[PDB]
Amino acid sequence: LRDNIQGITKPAIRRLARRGGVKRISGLIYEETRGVLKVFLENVIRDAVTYTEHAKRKTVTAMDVVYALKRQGRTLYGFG
Amino acid sequence: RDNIQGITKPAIRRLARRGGVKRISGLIYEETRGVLKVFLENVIRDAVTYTEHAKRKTVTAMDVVYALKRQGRTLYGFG
Amino acid sequence: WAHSRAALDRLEKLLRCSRCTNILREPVCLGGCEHIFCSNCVSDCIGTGCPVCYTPAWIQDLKINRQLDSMIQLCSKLRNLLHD
Amino acid sequence: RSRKESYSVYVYKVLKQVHPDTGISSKAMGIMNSFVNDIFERIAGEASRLAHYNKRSTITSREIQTAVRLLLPGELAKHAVSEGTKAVTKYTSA
Amino acid sequence: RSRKESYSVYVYKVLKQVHPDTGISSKAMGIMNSFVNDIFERIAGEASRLAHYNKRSTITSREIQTAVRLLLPGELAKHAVSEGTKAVTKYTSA
Amino acid sequence: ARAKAKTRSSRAGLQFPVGRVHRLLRKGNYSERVGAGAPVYLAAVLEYLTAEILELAGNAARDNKKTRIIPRHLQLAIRNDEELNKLLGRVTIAQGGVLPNIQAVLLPK
Amino acid sequence: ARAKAKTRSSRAGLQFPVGRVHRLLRKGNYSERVGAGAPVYLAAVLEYLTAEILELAGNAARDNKKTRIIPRHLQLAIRNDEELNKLLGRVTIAQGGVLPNIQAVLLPKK
Amino acid sequence: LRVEEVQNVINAMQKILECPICLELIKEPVSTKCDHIFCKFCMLKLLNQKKGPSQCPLCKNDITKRSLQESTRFSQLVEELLKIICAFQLDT
Amino acid sequence: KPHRYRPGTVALREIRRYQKSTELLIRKLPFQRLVREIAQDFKTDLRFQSSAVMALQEASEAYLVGLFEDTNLSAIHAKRVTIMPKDIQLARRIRGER
Amino acid sequence: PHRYRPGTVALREIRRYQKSTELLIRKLPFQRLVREIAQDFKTDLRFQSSAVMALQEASEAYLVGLFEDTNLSAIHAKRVTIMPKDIQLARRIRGER
Amino acid sequence: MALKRINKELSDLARDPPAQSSAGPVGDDMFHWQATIMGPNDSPYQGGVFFLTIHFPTDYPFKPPKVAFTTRIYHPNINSNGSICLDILRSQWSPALTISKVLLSISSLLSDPNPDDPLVPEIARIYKTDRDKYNRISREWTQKYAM
DNA sequence: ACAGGATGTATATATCTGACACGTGCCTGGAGACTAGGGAGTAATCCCCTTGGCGGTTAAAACGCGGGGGACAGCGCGTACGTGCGTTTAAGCGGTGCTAGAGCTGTCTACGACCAATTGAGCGGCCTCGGCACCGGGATTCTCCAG
DNA sequence: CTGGAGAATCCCGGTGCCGAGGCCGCTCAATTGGTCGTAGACAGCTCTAGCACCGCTTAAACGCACGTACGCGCTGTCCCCCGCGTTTTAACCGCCAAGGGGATTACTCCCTAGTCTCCAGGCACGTGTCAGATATATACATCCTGT
Ligand SMILES: [Zn+2]
Ligand SMILES: [Zn+2]
Repeated sequence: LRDNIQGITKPAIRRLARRGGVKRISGLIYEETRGVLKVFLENVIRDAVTYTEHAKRKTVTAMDVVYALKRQGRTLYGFG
Repeated sequence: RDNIQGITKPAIRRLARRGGVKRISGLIYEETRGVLKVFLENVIRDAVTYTEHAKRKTVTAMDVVYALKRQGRTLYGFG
Repeated sequence: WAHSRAALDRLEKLLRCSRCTNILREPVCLGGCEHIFCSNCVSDCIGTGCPVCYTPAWIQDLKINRQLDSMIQLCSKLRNLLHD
Repeated sequence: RSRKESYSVYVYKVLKQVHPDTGISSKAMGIMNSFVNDIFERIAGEASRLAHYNKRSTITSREIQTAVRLLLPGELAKHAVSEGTKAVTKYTSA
Repeated sequence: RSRKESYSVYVYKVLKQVHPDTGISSKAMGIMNSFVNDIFERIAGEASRLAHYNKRSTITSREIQTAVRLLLPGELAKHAVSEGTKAVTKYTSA
Repeated sequence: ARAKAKTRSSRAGLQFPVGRVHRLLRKGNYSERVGAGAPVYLAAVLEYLTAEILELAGNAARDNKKTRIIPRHLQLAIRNDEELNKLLGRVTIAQGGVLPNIQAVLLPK
Repeated sequence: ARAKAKTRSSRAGLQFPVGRVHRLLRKGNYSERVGAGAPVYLAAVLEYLTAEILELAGNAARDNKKTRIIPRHLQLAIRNDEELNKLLGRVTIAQGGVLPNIQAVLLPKK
Repeated sequence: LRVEEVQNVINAMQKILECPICLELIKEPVSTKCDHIFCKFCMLKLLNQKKGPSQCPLCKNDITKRSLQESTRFSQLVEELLKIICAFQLDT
Repeated sequence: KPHRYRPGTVALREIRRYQKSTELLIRKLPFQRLVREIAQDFKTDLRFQSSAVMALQEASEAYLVGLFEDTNLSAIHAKRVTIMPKDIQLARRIRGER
Repeated sequence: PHRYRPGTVALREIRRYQKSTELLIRKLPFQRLVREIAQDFKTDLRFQSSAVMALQEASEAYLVGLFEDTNLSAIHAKRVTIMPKDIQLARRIRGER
Repeated sequence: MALKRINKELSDLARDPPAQSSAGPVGDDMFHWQATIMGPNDSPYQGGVFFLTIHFPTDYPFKPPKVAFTTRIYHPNINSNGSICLDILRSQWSPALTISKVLLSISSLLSDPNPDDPLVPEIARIYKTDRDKYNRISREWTQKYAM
């Protein structure tokens, strides 16, 4: 499983930014947005997998995901 | 009152210099002291509500440390 | 011409597999744990951080032992030239 | 067949008591349960620190109201203290 | 005349073991003690939670190691877990 | 033959469970003992908070000509009432979205 | 007449008090029971942390030609070590000061 | 017989095990995850001439100081192979 | 004669369109593929729940929309309406992610 | 007579203050400030010297952090002069408003 | 530490001399070295040998040495003073660099001048706009400067 | 670019001094030995849900082309703030004095943990219908180009 | 600055559905009734430390001139980003199939709480001496205006 970081399409990034309400977007934004979104992923799943493996199970629950979000000060509602 | 003016203009200037600031406009001093006082009643309101819950009439440094701890501003050097 | 055999013997003693105890198969040391076993020794043991040390594999990328592979192949040539 | 706990019945009762003719979604019910939980651990953890700081070993109404005053900002704290004190007084009256 | 506990003697032994010719100021020693207390509180809180969520009741080495792994950044965690594990192993060996 | 079982929630005139909160506190590893009035006070505080949240959500939902409260209404209510916005400024709501606002500079003139 | 009492810290080759850590764990309202190896592991982790901090502070003080550690050396060490900085980026030190750094545009053209 | 290329291969080993940054025989290995080899103290002069994150010496960037580990796989072999080479010089 | 709006009016209308609803904006299959590729660097052959990947999503677009909200104000403070890569790095340094 | 052009005394005093550790706020006016900020919650409080020093240290650390962030904003805005727009921008980005 | 590092650098090159180029000390001072470099094959400098001096820093190899041509060379990145603008000599300096290797980098720069970072802007115009007569200018200089 | 004058600025020696490192006495918290009890680790089993694949739809994505708005470099102007000097003022230190409130010990009783017996409240499961999501069509409105 | 054209947007009505809402066990987690050991409230003594005040110093604060360098407004540009038609691709939905791993219960036993006894390692309190603060005299690096 390789080469899907470009799977975050340009229109998807534009739509995300426009949900935040930006008018005009430069062409040099997409790569570092990929990078920061990346960094957020290895910041969350790194803790999530540790949570799972501590319980000695190989399936990652939504409970552990929201657990990792909570421990980073960005708690999530809607999953328990 | 008038104790908010106690933080004199050179004090703000030297705080900015420690912050790495090159120059200060004339419209900065009345805003820095407002931010300062807002922070002060943000912290003191927790310190005093710790002290009154402790049945104490004085404000201890430990209560202040606890008040900073809850606001993500933990302090080292006071226990 | 006589100490050569002792030298070679010490060589495999310091390089051979401790699990297999024969010719290595792309062995890789995960790090601080002293594992000289082949990669196939741990190819199915991946998990629990280590076969023995139980230290989690922080080096997710394969830290290839290029120098150690060089050393083992030079050991092979010294073996070949020694045993004419 | 395990038995699972939630606050759904109580949240639904409060919703029907406030707005008698308003529905609720399952996702909204889960969000409400998560919110009431998060508030519960916040208050309980703060009360634990208040109890431990004063070298106390019992969590009473005083520590809980102190924690409520710490966390609830301004107006909600003023309302919450009043409603909680009313409930405690009525409970003691029975 | 109340007796209060601190970590100053142990911090001093560690200093005289790492740099045998260095001293500590009183303010610096207090800062070090406060730092050690903060780290102890973080680790203990994380380990207690990890025990709680999995319906566990005992604070063992595994979940405190896990708490260290989540809290300590990068190879700080890698060195700390290894040094804790060797200490526990040698404690158990005797 | 002892007496009719009366819930402590009915004793305090509340809908939130009191014994359940007491059990959670006593198994929550906060102290080895818990005062009697602490769960009663906490249940009232939780009831008031959820009542405020629900009434704001219902007002927002009836504004949107719907009878069921969805996470969009909850997000709108929380981010519209500044007090709850300050209370819950570090939590994101699933399918909550964002509130429609545009900076005045972006608007054409 | 039973045996010579050996400290658990000396059993594991540590200077931090294992017994004190165990007492704090059992009286810290964390769980109703605590394992035996938990305080031993915790003491070793804390010892590693304080040893790294102390050696960095000593390096800084010797670079400042002092034999006593003041909070300035601790501040400089933890803020110069990149990972210790993020671990302790949210803490404030009394009498610690800030780090010497000047923005590129602010210094003269030269 | 075949002695000359024996010493050529000996030079090959000693080149592969020489301090790439320092040209000093590494008495005991000190390796990073980049698997580079130091003869000690090269890293400390690296961290003295600058006050920031370290840069990988031979490779591009794989070190931030104290990320090395006490690799002892060649520590025993250094003096060993030295003994064989000196004895073999004496032997022949 | 083909009809074309001036650049910006459709931008504002699609600001309004996406600031009123809550549909997921990132495509689910590539998102979960990327998430699985991120996870495979830690443990092999891990299994994920649909709820877990959905929660990771919900976190993902929330963080991105917050970052874009910050950088938009950063750009307008820069006396311009087009966001640039320097703006988001300034926003991420001010908040304290670097 | 000698006259330093504007820009060098500022740099030298930045250098002087960035290695200093003493508190930049005078003790007495700050104590008078905190004693009147705290009097609106409860009457006639008492304060310890350690407590007032902790308040002074914490507030000065918060102010120097805010100033370095707003200076970052000032360079980003292609300026070198601090203006309250940068203060407000930093306050809002850090989530304090 | 700097002095010993110099000793092994000259020692191995003594047993393994470079094919065309050469270098060595000009006295007891190990910090000052002179080198003779010949023009790269099939290049405008072919046939000429350029002379340059090396100034080891006090903390070598931790800092790049000061090296400039004593023989004038026509180059978009080299001035009449012999000063050389080379990337490895300024920013990506690394103790792992050795005199033998860096000299080959010079040869490559002789075969591949970098007009993008010129030291003499006019010569950079010569190289990019018409490489052909730039060779003609470079080659005639070698006869009068490098020979 | 260079140079001398001037303003800071790093360095060394001498001298005071109080904070620290050590030493001593003492006690309570840690250690050793013993006991009992339940937390959970392992084994066996069941099945919900993850994974994988296949096939048809089409909506979103990639690509491109024209074209216009704005990011940017430049310039000029004007007010505003760094730099300096003369004139205060109150911080700072010290020294003294007073006493309120923190901190400790000793009682004593309400009160919460704990256990046993009981019962009803909320949850799992299992229906059931209308709020709504959708499709379709008609009325409303805002931007844009031309006038 | 004032009007039509178009395009998106808004508003209204008919339709099917599945998720919100409601009802029936029932089981366990809530209740009620005693009992006991104890932690917190309460009283009393105290003395450390916080508050208040008076006098001498002077560093720092404050006020005013100045002139210069930076904030800021106006101008030109070109190029980079946006609106839109077109082709493609893989998302997306639906269905099906195998099974691995998550989710239970049994049962044991081995680890850990609790308790009593003993003592020494760590804490309270003197205690002198050397690292460090400060003064003063330098050498020395760097700005700044003139050339
Ligand atoms: Zn093997
Ligand atoms: Zn070396």
